[PDB]
Amino acid sequence: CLLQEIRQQLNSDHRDKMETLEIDRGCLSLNLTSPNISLKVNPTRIPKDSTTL
Amino acid sequence: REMESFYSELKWQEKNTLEEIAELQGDIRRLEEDLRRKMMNLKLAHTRLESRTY
Repeated sequence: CLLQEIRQQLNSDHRDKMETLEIDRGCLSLNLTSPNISLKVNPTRIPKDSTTL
Repeated sequence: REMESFYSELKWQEKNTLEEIAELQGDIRRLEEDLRRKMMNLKLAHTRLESRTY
């Protein structure tokens, strides 16, 4: 039972890191002359999460 | 003699002023295009931040 619970938490953490890698690779792939760039509303804000390193 | 000397000098100054006006227009348009390029870099930074906030 304990091993089942630990594997559930590790599955959630793995999903979070895969989605993170994907968004960061998209943000790297953006460059100049790209059709998705625009001026964004409040880009310097800090969201409610605000985890530190 | 005095009148024609002054006339020649005034046309020489006309020539030099016209050349300066032309080259200053060229520098004005180069400055104006670099404004819009810096605006493009600003848009890129804003969308990188709001991309990472998801």
